[PDB]
Amino acid sequence: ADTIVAVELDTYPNTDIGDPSYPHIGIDIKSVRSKKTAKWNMQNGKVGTAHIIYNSVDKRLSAVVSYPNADSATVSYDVDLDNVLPEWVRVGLSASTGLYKETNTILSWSFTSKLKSNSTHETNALHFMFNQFSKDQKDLILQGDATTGTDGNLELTRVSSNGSPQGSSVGRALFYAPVHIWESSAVVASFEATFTFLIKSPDSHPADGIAFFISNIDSSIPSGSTGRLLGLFPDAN
Amino acid sequence: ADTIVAVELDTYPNTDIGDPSYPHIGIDIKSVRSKKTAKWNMQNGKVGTAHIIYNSVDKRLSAVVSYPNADSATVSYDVDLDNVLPEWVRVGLSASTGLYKETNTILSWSFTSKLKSNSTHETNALHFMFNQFSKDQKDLILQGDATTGTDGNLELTRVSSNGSPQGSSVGRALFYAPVHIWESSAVVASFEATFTFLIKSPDSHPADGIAFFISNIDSSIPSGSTGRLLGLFPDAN
Amino acid sequence: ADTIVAVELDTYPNTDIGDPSYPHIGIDIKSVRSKKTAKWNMQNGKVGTAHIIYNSVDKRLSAVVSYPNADSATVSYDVDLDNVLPEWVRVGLSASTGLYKETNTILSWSFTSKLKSNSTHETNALHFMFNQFSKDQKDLILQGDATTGTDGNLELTRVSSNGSPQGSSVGRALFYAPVHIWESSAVVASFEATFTFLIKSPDSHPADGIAFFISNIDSSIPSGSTGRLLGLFPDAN
Amino acid sequence: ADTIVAVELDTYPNTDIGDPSYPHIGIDIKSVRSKKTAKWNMQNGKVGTAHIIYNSVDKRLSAVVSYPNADSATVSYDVDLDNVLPEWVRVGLSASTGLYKETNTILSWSFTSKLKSNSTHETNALHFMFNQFSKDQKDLILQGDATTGTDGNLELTRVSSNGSPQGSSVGRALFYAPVHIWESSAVVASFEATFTFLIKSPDSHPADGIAFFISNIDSSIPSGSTGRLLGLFPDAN
Ligand SMILES: [Ca+2]
Ligand SMILES: [Ca+2]
Ligand SMILES: [Ca+2]
Ligand SMILES: [Ca+2]
Ligand SMILES: [Mn+2]
Ligand SMILES: [Mn+2]
Ligand SMILES: [Mn+2]
Ligand SMILES: [Mn+2]
Repeated sequence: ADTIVAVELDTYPNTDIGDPSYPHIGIDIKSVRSKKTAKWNMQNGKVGTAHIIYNSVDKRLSAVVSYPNADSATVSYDVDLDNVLPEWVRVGLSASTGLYKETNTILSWSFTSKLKSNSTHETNALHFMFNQFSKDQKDLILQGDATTGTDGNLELTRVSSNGSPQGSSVGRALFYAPVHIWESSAVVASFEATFTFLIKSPDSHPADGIAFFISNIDSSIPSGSTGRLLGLFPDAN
Repeated sequence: ADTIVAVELDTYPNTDIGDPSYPHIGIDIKSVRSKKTAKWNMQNGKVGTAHIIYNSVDKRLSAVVSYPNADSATVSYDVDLDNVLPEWVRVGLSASTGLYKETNTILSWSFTSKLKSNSTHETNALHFMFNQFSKDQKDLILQGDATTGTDGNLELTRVSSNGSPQGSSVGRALFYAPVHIWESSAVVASFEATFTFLIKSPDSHPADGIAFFISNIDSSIPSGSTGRLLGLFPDAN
Repeated sequence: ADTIVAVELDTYPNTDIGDPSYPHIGIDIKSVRSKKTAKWNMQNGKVGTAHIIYNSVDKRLSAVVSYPNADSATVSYDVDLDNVLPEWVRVGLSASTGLYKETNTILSWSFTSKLKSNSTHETNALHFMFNQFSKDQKDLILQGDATTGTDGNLELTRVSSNGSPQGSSVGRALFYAPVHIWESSAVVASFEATFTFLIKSPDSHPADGIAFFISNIDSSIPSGSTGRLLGLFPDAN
Repeated sequence: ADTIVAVELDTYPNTDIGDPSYPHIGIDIKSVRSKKTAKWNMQNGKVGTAHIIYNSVDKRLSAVVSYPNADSATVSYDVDLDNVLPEWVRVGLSASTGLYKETNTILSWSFTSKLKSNSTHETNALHFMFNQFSKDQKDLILQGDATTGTDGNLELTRVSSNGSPQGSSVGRALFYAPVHIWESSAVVASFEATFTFLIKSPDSHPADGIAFFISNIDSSIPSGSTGRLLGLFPDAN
């Protein structure tokens, strides 16, 4: 199967697969059963921003999520990603709905990867920033139900013509170019990712959440990865 | 055939297709017959740097090329690229040799594309910087004779095991991801490209040169585009 | 007196000093009498964005201004700034009111200056981005009526406790560090500036406007430069 | 006295103030007695590169130093800089010599500070990159023996006309603009610094080293801070 590292914004507590009894931010290393979570005071229908940072010196994957006029939630997990992920990866956004549902709308997404070598000319870099998505976004790979170009946004899960979210939906967007996250001469490897999201549900109990993920380059949506599996995992192991 | 816009560093004067009687920098719009050239005091075996700039407000494609301890050469041409190129493109480096030959070695290459919309969140961006090339550079498309990973460089044309350039060679490298250079809501579109190169020949008359180019995304090496055609053009029209 | 280069967003037509009979964007070289203007469909109370670009290859100072859901206005003027401005400058924002008035509120401001030399290690750069201004912004020089920290904004002209603009007010903010815009080894010098602004007036005829300017480092508010002189010029010559 | 946080490249072991018995990289928090060191295989007369990273989520100050064709040295120390440093600081480079001596030559220096707020428009940033230093570098504060413009380099300590280093010398360069490293609305604060250096001595035992430091804005060279005190500290406590 695929190799996955993800930061999850998990809107629905599935306590039988180790979720805490509240919406939470989590670090997922090859399992939907997060290695670390923190309470997340998710706001139905408010635009939020998530930040993800890592570097190969500290070997610590960290995330922060906030809303305007609100406190942040943060989570960190000590992991060496050179030991988890292959040398080349793709980076993406994933979302799902199940019998509970929500919009999984992405208004912006940026990513920066840097490899500094021991050469005097040391810096290797990739950066993209999306603030507008077009109907035909050729530098994204769209998987499952994901679409681009509605109000210049990326809709990771199915929305009817009237902004209403559909249940039992899964969709992903991967940046077209593979990303080099380890190189033999690199003395420092870093990455940062930012996305702004709008999770809106007509219901008191939205599901299931949004993840920023890093995968093997040929990564696809696992069968049956709607709902609690966030379009990342084939099962709940 | 392909649609090509290129800045050429043309090392060999072909006066029957309009080259001046010296090495020169030129702007090529859909023809190897440059729309503008400037004299270039090319240095056999010295590391050089070329810069290319454009923006959709000024509609002027400009290039500068220098060496350490030397004056620059510059050329500009008034062109609206929205009228020449499609909305999505690939960006690349091309080189050739013929019966005269040279190394077409790329030590570094960076590219930045920015689309600013009339949204308050206006900026869309792509950036890459290569200072080291690996044997397996998955974010480059290599065409014809181009290779990566010799001394951490990109060799656009065939070199023997002993750094010696081969004649009748053509090779290109395109960035894997397509680049969005026009968008309906963009109020300013800009791009800049930089590459450092080493053109070395055992001969007094090196050929044929290096080009930075922008093309339709499915662009390939035209048949018979060795030598004076720089791996860009099927003929000299 | 001071040496000034400015892009003006001029909200009030003073037809006796050459303004056109409408709000306009203009390029000012050492005179409030713009060298070039374009019609500007200014929107009372809407957040707008201005972009300013220049490079020493093209020697063309260009600006664009838009609002969400509106067309842009653009103006360009061929000028070599190496011939107008000294080698070191300060960059700033200026605004005024007179007997007619408006808020001159700056919500964000960014500036990037780059000097590329003919060295292999060629790039010299300055960049700042302000999205929040604090009550004590030590990296800004505030002149005249300018203040920082109200709603995290920069107020270039006097506002009462209730957001109401005061007449006969002039204020400027300069970035604390001097900026190097020419260097003897530079082969390309570029700069870009962006600011988002909110110009709001209880009146049908707001005055007087906002300017992005570049000056000698010791630049101060000229005496009597309220109203039509935009805090830039001592007189209307 | 001043408040100092520094990464030291300490070329001379002073074992009575806790140096290890070899050249080393260290993290200094308000004391020349490093909180953490690592062995550094310093190369007399070779150009080296140091990288320094920190963020307020991880609260870990990390450095790496290498040469071309050599392994890196790295050191990290868990510290919250919001608890050590004031909200506004200046960033600089410091070097010294004593009865043992070396050149303390800086060929390039870059710094990036970012404060991300919980606003949708969240990013505040400062960046500079120096690859060439001019005789009159108005955006640097030079203290003690530091000079700019010899071979386009920054010489932190006295060099005779013939590149020969002088003993008993101390010099610093601070970026002119104060840097905002904490803000009440910031959800993530990060900084990175890079400098390339050339430490050359006619002697088998060079002294005393180079430091990247962060200080109170009015920071000056302490009396008697030549040699082992690196121009940072008034004493060895
Ligand atoms: Ca869940
Ligand atoms: Ca030719
Ligand atoms: Ca006017
Ligand atoms: Ca020591
Ligand atoms: Mn969970
Ligand atoms: Mn030619
Ligand atoms: Mn005017
Ligand atoms: Mn020490």
